[PDB]
Amino acid sequence: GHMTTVSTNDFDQQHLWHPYASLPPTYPNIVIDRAEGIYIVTEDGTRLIDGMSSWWASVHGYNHPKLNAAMIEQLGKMAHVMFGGLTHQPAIDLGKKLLSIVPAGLDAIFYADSGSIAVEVALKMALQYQIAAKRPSKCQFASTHSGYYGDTWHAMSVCDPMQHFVAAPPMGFERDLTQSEREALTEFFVKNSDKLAGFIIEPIIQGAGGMRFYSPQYLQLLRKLCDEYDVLLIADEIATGFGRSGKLFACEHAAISPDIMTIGKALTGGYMTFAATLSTREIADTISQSDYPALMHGPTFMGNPLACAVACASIDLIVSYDIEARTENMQAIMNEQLAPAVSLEGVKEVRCLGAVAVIELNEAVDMPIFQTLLINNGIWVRPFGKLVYIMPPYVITDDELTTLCQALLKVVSSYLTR
Amino acid sequence: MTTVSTNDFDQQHLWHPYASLPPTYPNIVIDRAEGIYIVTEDGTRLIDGMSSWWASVHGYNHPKLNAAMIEQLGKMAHVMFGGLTHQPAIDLGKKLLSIVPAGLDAIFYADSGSIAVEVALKMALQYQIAAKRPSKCQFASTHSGYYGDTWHAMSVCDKQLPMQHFVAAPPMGFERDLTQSEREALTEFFVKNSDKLAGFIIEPIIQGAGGMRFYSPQYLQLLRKLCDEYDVLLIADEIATGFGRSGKLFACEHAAISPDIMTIGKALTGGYMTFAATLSTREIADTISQSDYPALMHGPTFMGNPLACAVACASIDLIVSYDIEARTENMQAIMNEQLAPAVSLEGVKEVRCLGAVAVIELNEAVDMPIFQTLLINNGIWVRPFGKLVYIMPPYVITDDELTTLCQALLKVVSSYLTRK
Ligand SMILES: *Cc1c(COP(=O)(O)O)cnc(C)c1O
Ligand SMILES: *Cc1c(COP(=O)(O)O)cnc(C)c1O
Repeated sequence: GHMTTVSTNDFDQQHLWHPYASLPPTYPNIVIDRAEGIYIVTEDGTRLIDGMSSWWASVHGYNHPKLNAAMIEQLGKMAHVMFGGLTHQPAIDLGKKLLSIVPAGLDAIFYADSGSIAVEVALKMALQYQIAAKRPSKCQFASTHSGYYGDTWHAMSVCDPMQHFVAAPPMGFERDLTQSEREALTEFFVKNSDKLAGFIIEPIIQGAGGMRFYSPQYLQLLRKLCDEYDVLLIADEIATGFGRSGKLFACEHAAISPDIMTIGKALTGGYMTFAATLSTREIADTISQSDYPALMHGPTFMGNPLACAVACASIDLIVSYDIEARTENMQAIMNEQLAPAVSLEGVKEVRCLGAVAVIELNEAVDMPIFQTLLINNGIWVRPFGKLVYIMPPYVITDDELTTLCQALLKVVSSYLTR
Repeated sequence: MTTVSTNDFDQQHLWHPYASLPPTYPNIVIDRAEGIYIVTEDGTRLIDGMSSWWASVHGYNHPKLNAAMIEQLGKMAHVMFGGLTHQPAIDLGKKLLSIVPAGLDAIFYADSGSIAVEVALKMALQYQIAAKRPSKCQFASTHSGYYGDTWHAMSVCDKQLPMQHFVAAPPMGFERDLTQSEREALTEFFVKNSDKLAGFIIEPIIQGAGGMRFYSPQYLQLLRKLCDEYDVLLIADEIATGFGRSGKLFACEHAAISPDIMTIGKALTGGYMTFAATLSTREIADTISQSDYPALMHGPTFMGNPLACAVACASIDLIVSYDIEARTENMQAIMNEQLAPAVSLEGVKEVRCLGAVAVIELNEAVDMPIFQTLLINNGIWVRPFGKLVYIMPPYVITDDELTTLCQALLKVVSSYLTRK
């Protein structure tokens, strides 16, 4: 029985763009002062459980002592040094850690400033590879109809220049493919493979594209087709990587390895922008031994040592958790607590996988109404379209997670009153 | 005799910028940095003449940058910018609007310079669509520019990569007057093409990665007038020039013009971390915002990162505390005096200095393996490209440090040319 009204920072409101709002926005942004654990804290002292982990990334929560200490240790040596002609121990130590954990066969690492740049580099690698392999007709990309891979211009092109699309994979993590579905994908490759440098996909969970979960069988078939038809499989694990689907990398659900993989977000525990593009040795060698041996990208802050150092700490934490058990427990609690939402007339369905839960509504969320329910219930959630979803941090306790899910179910129920 | 540290894991597994894997020459392992120096794993200090690619303008391990980082870490390294804001974003924004060219009023924080450029181009396209000039859907630049390595930025850099429009590289020389023929050609380009152009993008005064070229403020003044008269947005990429590099805080100041859109980065954070911003006029922000597509269609996950904002506040406060014009005029004077004798060397074409940039342009491309073997023993780190041996030292460098750097550089260049 409440509505909470936040106070507008006039400077923000007039002068600063934010990702999904006009300038000025119709409704002001909430000023956050600090954060700790699973909580963000408003300028007035109100603590809110961040159910979003700051868009998938803050998987250890906020103000983590180990992450902070790792950042500070590196700071005392150097925040940054250029990577042209120079290297450093954080880059080396991170690289060794990554090669020890990522899907087998990935052997070369291109550090990037952001996920979208990692994707741009993945696409460039694939193009240069095919040119080096003397298959210059293989100059386009394919994806499924429901994907998302970043907001830079090349990434935009395979998000739902011209590219090629197949059906969105069928919804349902436990659903078996049909013969018709298998044949259609196969037919797509028979028809188009000579034009395709690569097929790019988010493995298992398609995020910004609709929070869709699909079968590992789809990925298994895709891997086999890419093998037989000489198309590189590019797995965008920027959102899924480091545990989110219930395995360390979502590719593991299918027990496949991609030719190229992008990672980011949870890589640094959400502390700072950073990403990487990994490839096989075959790709790195083929390019490197070609007429164009240099990979034609190089961000100014490539390899940033501070990002590398926090990433080492973040990976060590993930490995320490028993990430499969942790996320299995998260899934079980979110499913139990949120399943009763289906009782509500304006709810379509509820679906949980690993450390992701989605309450899909029948109609688009009216954001101000929903949010004016947020503060009074002690939580922060950011819907998109018809989706009210959470991606909580792996450090969340059972009691904290229960509090978050009970609060969310109260918010959704109260919202569906208006 | 110096033995530097190298690393077999790096050599086999880590890509470096625009490099093969493995590279033909190994990377030097850096352990730490302090002041103007980088320090190898074996303890060898090298003056970094590059400021880590234009950005480390206060040097390394600066106590005020470090303090800003530590202070923000105690509060939060990061929080999402969707529906939320924070004081570092606000305070940085206020600082920026106080110093940037007049008319810039709206700020889009970005993860990197390349993304800032991508966002600038998108703003310009959305603006023309909102203004009901949807034919204005292409971009122009000069030959010899550089604006980042992402796919849209690549297209304005000198079927699947989109076509754009180019004019001649501006004439070399900061003090050079334009000719009537040069004025007419540029004008003719606008008469011909302006109905197709959403914007004209350029690095003001100094064109960096494209050739370390200096050109006249008269050129930028003419371009601003043409863009005004022909309804083409002027996009000034100040990612490298911003915060003092050309001898003014922003290189646009040489021409006493303001762009419609400006990108900044690099020195913005004192080179501590990747971060950038795209600024526009109110007219652009409003016109989009009041259109059928009111939302600017970009949003990196780490947009507005508070840690980056907090170190950028500290970096700007430092720049404002310097007399940036006097500091860079003194740097120019020293670099010119110390490096001018290079022109007497067979295989040097010319030497040019402007503000805190010095370029020794050679007749032939630098043979990098040879060049590398002279660095360590002379106590400096410089990274040539093409035919160019250039430095962009930090604003904190002392007269004696800068003298040491330039005398060492002249010794390296001289020994390189006779070996080549
Ligand atoms: C977030 C995301 C990206 C983009 O990373 P940014 O850091 O926003 O540039 C790319 N791909 C996927 C799957 C992501 O979730
Ligand atoms: C460095 C630079 C960029 C690119 O910034 P990144 O951080 O490498 O993406 C864009 N424009 C200019 C003028 C620059 O110097």
